Amino acid sequence: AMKKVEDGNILVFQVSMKANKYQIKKAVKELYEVDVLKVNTLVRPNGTKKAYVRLTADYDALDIANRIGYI
Amino acid sequence: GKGTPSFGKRHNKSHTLCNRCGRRSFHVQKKTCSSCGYPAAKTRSYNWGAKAKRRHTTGTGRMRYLKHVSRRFKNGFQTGSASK
Amino acid sequence: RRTITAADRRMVSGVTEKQYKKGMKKMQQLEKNAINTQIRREIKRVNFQTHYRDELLQ
Amino acid sequence: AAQKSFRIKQKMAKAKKQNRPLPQWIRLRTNNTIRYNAKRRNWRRTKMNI
Amino acid sequence: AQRVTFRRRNPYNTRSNKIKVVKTPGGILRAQHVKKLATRPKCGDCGSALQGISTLRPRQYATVSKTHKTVSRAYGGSRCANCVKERIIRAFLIEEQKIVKKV
RNA sequence: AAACUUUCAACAACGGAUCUCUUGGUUCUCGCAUCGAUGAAGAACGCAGCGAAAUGCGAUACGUAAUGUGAAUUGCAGAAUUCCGUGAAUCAUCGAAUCUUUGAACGCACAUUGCGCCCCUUGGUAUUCCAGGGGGCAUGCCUGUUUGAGCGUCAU
RNA sequence: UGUACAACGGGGUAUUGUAAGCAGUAGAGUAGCCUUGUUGUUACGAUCUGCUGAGAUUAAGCCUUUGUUGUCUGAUUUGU
RNA sequence: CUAUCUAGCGAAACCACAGCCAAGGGAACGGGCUUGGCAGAAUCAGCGGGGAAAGAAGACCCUGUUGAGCUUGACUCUAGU
RNA sequence: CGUGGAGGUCAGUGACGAAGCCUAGACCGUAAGGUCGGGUCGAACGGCCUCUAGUGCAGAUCUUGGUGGUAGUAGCAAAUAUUCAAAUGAGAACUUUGAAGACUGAAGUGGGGAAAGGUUCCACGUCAACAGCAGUUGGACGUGGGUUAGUCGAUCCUAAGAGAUGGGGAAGCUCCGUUUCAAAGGCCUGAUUUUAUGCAGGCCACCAUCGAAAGGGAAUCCGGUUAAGAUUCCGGAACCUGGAUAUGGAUUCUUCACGGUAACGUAACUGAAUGUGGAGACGUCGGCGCGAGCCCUGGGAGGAGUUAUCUUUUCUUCUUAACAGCUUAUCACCCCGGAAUUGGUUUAUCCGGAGAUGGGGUCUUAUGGCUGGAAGAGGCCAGCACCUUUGCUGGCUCCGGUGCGCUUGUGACGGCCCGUGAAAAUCCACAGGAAGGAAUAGUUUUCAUGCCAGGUCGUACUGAUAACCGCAGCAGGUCUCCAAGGUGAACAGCCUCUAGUUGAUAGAAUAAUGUAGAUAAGGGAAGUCGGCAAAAUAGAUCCGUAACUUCGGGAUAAGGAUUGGCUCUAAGGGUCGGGUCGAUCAACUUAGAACUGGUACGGACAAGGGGAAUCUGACUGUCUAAUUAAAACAUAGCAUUGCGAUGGUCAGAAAGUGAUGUUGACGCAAU
RNA sequence: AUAUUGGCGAGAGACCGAUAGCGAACAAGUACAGUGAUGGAAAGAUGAAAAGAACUUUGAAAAGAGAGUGAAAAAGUACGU
Ligand SMILES: [Zn+2]
Ligand SMILES: [Zn+2]
Repeated sequence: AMKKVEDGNILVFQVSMKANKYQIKKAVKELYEVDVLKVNTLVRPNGTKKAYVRLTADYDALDIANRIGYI
Repeated sequence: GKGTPSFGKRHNKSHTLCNRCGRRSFHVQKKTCSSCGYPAAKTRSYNWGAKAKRRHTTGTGRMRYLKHVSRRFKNGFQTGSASK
Repeated sequence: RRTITAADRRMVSGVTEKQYKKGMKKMQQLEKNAINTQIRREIKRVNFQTHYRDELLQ
Repeated sequence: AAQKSFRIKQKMAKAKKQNRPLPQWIRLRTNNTIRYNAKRRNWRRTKMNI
Repeated sequence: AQRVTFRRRNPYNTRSNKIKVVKTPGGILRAQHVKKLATRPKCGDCGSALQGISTLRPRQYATVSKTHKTVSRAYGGSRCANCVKERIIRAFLIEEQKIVKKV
């Protein structure tokens, strides 16, 4: 996932199974003050959810994930 | 062959999971579970299945609410603030 | 850009590596003992066929 | 199968997270009778009938 | 790169899961999935086909213009030209015979 | 003659009897009457700093609040004198709350994490479109309110 | 440490059936030349002829050798 | 290819104790008893006389005051019509 | 005599060792049994008088548990087959790499998938157990990573069918029935904002719902990328739906286009209730035509291989997506015209005064061509550098041909039927003419362009001689797609290329008896119940073929001959000048003649034995899954019986209930 | 007044004492089988205290032999006798 971060402009999250690609969009628009453009979700076989968000250019995912604290 | 071959043609279920007991008993050509008629309101139970009436009856599970009533009766079904 | 492994996770929670090994070995052994017992205690009435046809009359 | 439901997948996920050994620190407790995990399951031996 | 596969999960050769091989820019064969052909619109009277009317599939008729679906006449798009001729002669001749019978 | 076979003893093995034990049963007796549409019993899923279970519990998730007790939990790590105190604790007590998805199961359906409708609200140029949040929509029956029907029927 | 033994090689005997390669003025007949020919001549052309009873194989449970090369003290047990 | 010998791996059926014969008698056909003949460790491959060889509380026959499937103008009743 | 427990008692024994257990050590007792010593061991146990029982085992094809002899034995033997060196490691017949040899041989040991399984996928570490030998290996063990969708599917529709409501039955759990004997319902203008309705202003009489990851269906392609994912991601290029909305263009001041004889056309060009029509929407076989992909093949630009000799040689790359614009056809249709000396016409016999032939045109756009996409991508080759990142540079990526070829798609036709070969959602159009509208103005959102959004769940992997089921890592069983070359009629068999595997416990030896496969002198069914088994015959071409017959067959009847290789001849087609002969392209088929050989030649593979008669069943077909495939069953055909619906036959516990019956005696039912 | 093999809380037994007694003294209606209805187990004890064998040495490693803990390894998690 940390490859898709720095290669793309992507973040990869674990999200609540009840969420629907719209709540996710607004959550990232709110908490981290960015502007996504594309979400791709899936369910992992541990019964959790995974969310590949793609951030617009003019937002760098490395600059964001360093601000968070997982690089 | 009525055996070792004809066990090979066994790849489509006549049963799947009931939403009320959670076991593979829901006949699907007809839509009735064989251990608790699910669409039916009553749970399947017969007094010749006295073992089955232990595997499903009260005390088997959590008893989320019913575990507390003997505690509540003893105190008289009181209410309000605990104390000082 | 990595710090963590299961080994460093189980170091704090008691067992170190040699004790993980010495625990796994006996764990496996006690898992195998019961298998030897189950085979012994089933071997009699596993071959007990309800409707064996006995293809022999003449 | 591949074209599966979600109930099924959710149960399979549970069965996955159940398919681990016993954590070794369990065995060091003060009054312990648990030596191994006896509810263990693998696709070769026992099929889970869901 | 011969000996293609399907590209969807219907391995059974119905009318929906037909294929056509194509040689791509990679120089390999690949199976592209066609969709079912389009039958011509027929006439309401004589039951023959219509001349001037595109042969699409039904919900594809919503995306195209009015000219691809009609023709500049009275029963255009729904009836044959000669059926109209037979529909006009009849109407004139009847209504004139009744006049002939009135006076 | 030795090997071999047999018998007995010692020691060692296989195996788990006997002896001793026992937070378990079984039976008798005494007392009490306490499930649920204010959503039961039961089920599915999930929850711990490191747990697969059993026990507990529900997105406030081996638990919160309150009351009493008055310094532990302890497998490890972590906390630490808040320890002459509104305060430790997998403590006890329990009268306040939470209580996922379900289930008589209640919007319709359910081999689907499927499809709707009403009200309030927010955003997107938006009474109509899309999305988010909150609250409702089952059936039978009763008492009552409201509206309406029937040359059944009265007076005018 | 020898008329020793073996691995090879050689010779005999035997079986098969006349090798690859080369040559040919053989070779139905077709295509090229020029005299138009009792083989006129050149190219292909299964095949045929000569070298060629050749070549191949030959003890693995054949015979022979007097050539080449090499080998020849490891272990155990046994007493009137 | 096996069988056979070897390295490794490695079950089962069956089993009163067991395992040389002849005649005798005997539950009337003995591996054991009685009288005789005889008799020498340990054994390998085969074999198919024998062990009234193993498999299966005979299936045929009979008895049972045990049943069942089926038939009929058997006895007693019955749905329906 | 003895055992488990109870009441009394010995002020009983005992951690200085109770109970228990071993003891070819001792004593007593007829005996059941009791006592003692030794060793072991570690916490409770006894004698006596009495009470009380779940009280004493050699057995029960006894119950449970455990262990033996046989036995280091039977035996680990189908699936053509393994070998050398090295690396790793404690250790290699079995791991990895390389070299060799070989197999599947495109109806596969390949590449994907449906059910099903459930993380078996991938990596790192690892060998106690599993892999019936081994193991450093692994579908095992341990830890972890991993499945990205507006376009694929589910979701939506309905089929056979299931199933509530209202109602009716039933003691009742529940049953009938599915629009029925129900007051079964929303939707739009005025009323212009009170939007509650006065009217409106009328619209069938509908009326649940579930049900197909293979039917119906709104919309997607290329390249690249990962340890493991991808029509999902990256890049580029597109489309559909639902909404908003603004300009351009079109049309209009005589409000809702214009042309064309016509079939019809165009960038567009109001059209409500209602009604109608179409698409959705359909069998199967046969041959003919057209296309795509593949196969075959020529020239050229590059690379590799062989080369003692020959080979302008053998192999190999030379590609072009969805989408979009222009054009493109069999059928069908329009205009002019008016046919027998009847013509046109297909492989196939239909078509024409209901207007053929002919001349000129219209449409459908499967499909094909050109261009955009798209060469910038991908591929082939050469060249320069580097563990930075793995890059950079240059060049070529072209023009053709052929066919009873293969698969497949599709069209126009034909045959077959006492068989005539799903529905619904959904979309569109038409008739009708409601209502409405204008001048910088209004309609245009079916013209072009522009703006926004497109949710939820599945998505890894196998799909089987190791991932499913069969007690298992079983020679069994389980749906389907793609499909190369040669031989040859052939997807047969045999060999091979791409791709994949080279796995199945091994070594040595070669006795009997066996399993499987072959041969056999002379005779030739004497064997045997019996020609069981095996053999012989076997393909193609030519000749020749009986009785009997339902006249269709019998029939490959029987019975004969030929078959190779090489050199040749001939006929069979299309182009272009000659036929009111010529150069040229491109064919695989047929016939014939010579020559030739150890008389061989369907040379391996493949591949019918034949005939005369009887019994029986007409035929094809069906059954006893796992002892009987048959003369039995069925069958068409023949006949009989009941029944005219208030009905025949059948059902149901009953019902305002049901099958035949979406029926009606050329029918249904029963024999 | 009577009933009460169920539920909640209490007290007891001339009862069973881990093949017994509830099917279950333990993570038992568990694992597991079967399409499904349903069927349905096994399995208790180291020692007072883990002091659970530091260290040495052979071994590829398991493990071994010495040492050591302990009252006792004739208690070494395969552990009461
Ligand atoms: Zn159920
Ligand atoms: Zn018409």
